[PDB]
Amino acid sequence: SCRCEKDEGPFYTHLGAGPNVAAIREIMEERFGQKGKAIRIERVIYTGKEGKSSQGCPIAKWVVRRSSSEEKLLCLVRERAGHTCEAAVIVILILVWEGIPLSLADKLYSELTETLRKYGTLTNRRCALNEERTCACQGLDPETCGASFSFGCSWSMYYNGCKFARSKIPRKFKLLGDDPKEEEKLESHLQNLSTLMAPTYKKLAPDAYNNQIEYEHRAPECRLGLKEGRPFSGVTACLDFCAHAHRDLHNMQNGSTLVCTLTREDNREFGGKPEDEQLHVLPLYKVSDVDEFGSVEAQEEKKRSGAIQVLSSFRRKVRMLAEPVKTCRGSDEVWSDSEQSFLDPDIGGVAVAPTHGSILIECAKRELHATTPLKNPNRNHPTRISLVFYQHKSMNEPKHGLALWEAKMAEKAREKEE
DNA sequence: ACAGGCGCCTG
DNA sequence: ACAGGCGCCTGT
Ligand SMILES: O=C(O)CNC(=O)C(=O)O
Ligand SMILES: [Mn+2]
Ligand SMILES: [Zn+2]
Ligand SMILES: [Zn+2]
Ligand SMILES: [Zn+2]
Repeated sequence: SCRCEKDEGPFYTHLGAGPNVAAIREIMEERFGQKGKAIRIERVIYTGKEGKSSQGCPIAKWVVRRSSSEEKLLCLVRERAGHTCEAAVIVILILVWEGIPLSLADKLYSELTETLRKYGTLTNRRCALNEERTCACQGLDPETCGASFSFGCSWSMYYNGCKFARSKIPRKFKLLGDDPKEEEKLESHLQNLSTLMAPTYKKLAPDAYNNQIEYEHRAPECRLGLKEGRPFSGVTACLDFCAHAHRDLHNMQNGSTLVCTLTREDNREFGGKPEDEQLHVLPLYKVSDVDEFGSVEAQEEKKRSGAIQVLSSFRRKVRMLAEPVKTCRGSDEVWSDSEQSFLDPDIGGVAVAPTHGSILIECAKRELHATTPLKNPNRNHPTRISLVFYQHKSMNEPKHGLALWEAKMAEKAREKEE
């Protein structure tokens, strides 16, 4: 749509686009309803060189941290190299520091932990391990190791639609065994949160939100939420889960992912130093040498203030499995280094530090992203809980696509009698 | 090409 | 507890 594209980064506008960074501020000021220092914009440069440890596990090289209590909205923008059009600068990440009420976040942290640690059924995903399938970033204790728990509806290759095509009364929030009371409590928590987060999605990313509500009245059984405007279809809970570098390839194109962060009780004040902390990382990006307004000194001031933490290399002892985890059916200590990624200035690794009750928005299908491993993961008392709300592709059929499935296999009855 | 996935169903 | 069915698409 311009006469100015390959490895400039993925191109999309449904989070926000404009001719320059100043135009982005006008948009974000109009969306959020405030002006000035409440909105913070950081320029990030796409390099395409993935930051990773010597074992291939997520690392951060720069940490964007909330500057002050006056900073309410954080926006990461990408200036597409060599573009002078009206989409030369696009938005790739939005972070509402004060996303949900803190009493709700305090309450959700303990309830989801206690429910999921006891009755939760673990969902094994590809990003749970590094590429050699031998890391131990989640921890090796099966009772305490970090884990992913997915709920709602999901896309299925066997139906090219919702996985509940053959499910009479599907259990969107299934827990171990058959405990309807406990599943109802978990359902109410995540349904209330989907309901609360929906208007925030619409306010700050209206174009992407509008794309996810297009077929709301055609396939309501594949949507979450209890009020009009239901952009989410599935939700995943991540308890001390180290998501290795990945894209969420099942998500619907031109959509986005909303992540609500809940943190351990030792990491709930602004001016505090927690014992451990999980970060959300964009491995293909470096930070700019300049701030939103084009000042080098403002960027250098943020680095010395801590608003942009410039990390250095590390060498830590980690565990590596003696046998890779099998696709579909002991250990030894090893040094994991990071010096190689820090010696190359163009190797990426821009992270944000999500706070208790914050809400993060990003197009997780297009942008490579990851979460750092915890020093001592423990899903019974996790450092970080992330609730990831998304809508998968081909989720626009009523009743989980039941009518299309039995119509497809009714065609087999016609082919059978031949 | 092609390995491998935020699966659930009947029997 | 199990076996076997239903098969799409993306990064590379
Ligand atoms: O937890 C986060 O911040 C990001 N989570 C994911 O990307 C995921 O679970 O797929
Ligand atoms: Mn993800
Ligand atoms: Zn790992
Ligand atoms: Zn252009
Ligand atoms: Zn469904």
